[PDB]
Amino acid sequence: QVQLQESGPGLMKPSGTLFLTCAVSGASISSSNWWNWVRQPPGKGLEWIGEIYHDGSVSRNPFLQSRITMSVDKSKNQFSLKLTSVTAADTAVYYCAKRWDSSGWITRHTYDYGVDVWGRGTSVFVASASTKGPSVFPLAPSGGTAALGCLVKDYFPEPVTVSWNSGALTSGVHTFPAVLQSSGLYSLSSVVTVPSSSLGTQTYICNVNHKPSNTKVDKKVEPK
Amino acid sequence: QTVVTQEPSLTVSPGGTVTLTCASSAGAVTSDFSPNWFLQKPGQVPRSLIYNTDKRHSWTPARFSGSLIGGKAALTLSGAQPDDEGDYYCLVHYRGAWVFGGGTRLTVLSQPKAAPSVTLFPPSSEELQANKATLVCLISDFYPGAVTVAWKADSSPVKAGVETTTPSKQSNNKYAASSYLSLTPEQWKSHRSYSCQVTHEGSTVEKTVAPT
Repeated sequence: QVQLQESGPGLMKPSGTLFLTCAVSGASISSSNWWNWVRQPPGKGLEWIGEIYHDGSVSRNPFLQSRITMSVDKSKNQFSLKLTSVTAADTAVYYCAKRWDSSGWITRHTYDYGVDVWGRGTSVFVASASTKGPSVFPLAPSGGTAALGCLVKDYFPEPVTVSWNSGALTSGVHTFPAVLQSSGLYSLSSVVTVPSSSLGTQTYICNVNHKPSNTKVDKKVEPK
Repeated sequence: QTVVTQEPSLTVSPGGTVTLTCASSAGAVTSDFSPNWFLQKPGQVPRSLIYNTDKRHSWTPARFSGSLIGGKAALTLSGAQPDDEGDYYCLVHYRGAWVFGGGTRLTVLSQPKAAPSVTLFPPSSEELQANKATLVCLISDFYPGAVTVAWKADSSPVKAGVETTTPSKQSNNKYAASSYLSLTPEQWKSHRSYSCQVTHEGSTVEKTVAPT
């Protein structure tokens, strides 16, 4: 039962250097194993980074060789990963894993066995933008019912709460989860289903609260 | 590294059989690639299933099996259980490096398929005076939670300025997603129309807005 435990900074500034460590339990670094690193961008798939053997030999991702540096530490039973010139495109959940090394006749690097142990993952966010208040734009208008909403654009960080008519309108409200743009800013949309005959006599107001920027917005959605 | 290709999404009934493929852009997949298969539940750490074509780990159930079928590495599931639902990735070795595939979203249908309702909003007049323009394409009430969104200006496909979320589970066990197209005010006026194409289970829905 080999166990792995990675540790990271969590929050990182752009153009910096990412330094990750992975503690190995139940196994030694000097064993016949390849210590891998794998990351997964938000909403995307897995991406192999590289692996290192205890003798120093490494194998890196061809599109990231110049920015990847891996090392091992035998007195601490750990192996590390160093990524330089980090941008917002490197924001991902990073895992450390291991796989058994195989050989044929003499000691050799044959790749028969595969990955069998995974870590717990560590979140690394590259803050490409600072704290920014949200920009609320109206989404002005299904036969008997109509759809109207508010576009909460370009805010940071994540916590944002949206209500309609000071929380009085709760049926027919659907708040979509926010999208993480490449610029480091978030954006979501909250839409409500209302009777189409009341669009001329009933007013609807979308209440946005963004505590990290201490900004509260009430936006009236007109028929337009 | 090559370009590993998997199915975007596949479905299977509880107790049925399904096969996931794993292709390479360099040609046929021999045993020298040593293909591995991993399963990732939503929010969990990916779990190892098959290593080197057709070898199970101590925790892989007997329902899973791997092989090489017509130049592709294949993972076969017999007797589908709702626990097997997740994202399956294949890892192959080529030119001294490991390459992951795009992944396949496998859904074990606990209920019939649901079609999505799509609403497309044009840019508001307030945003144009802020010298910005954003198209909001909202998707909801679709099952399973696998969808493909594409944008077109006039008759030409659009990929620059597009950002889309992944499906999230609603309260009624359905899924929702949204896509955004950031444009300049001059681009919004230099085209006759913009559309949001939503493809789900082979059925496509396309909404269109126009500046005039």
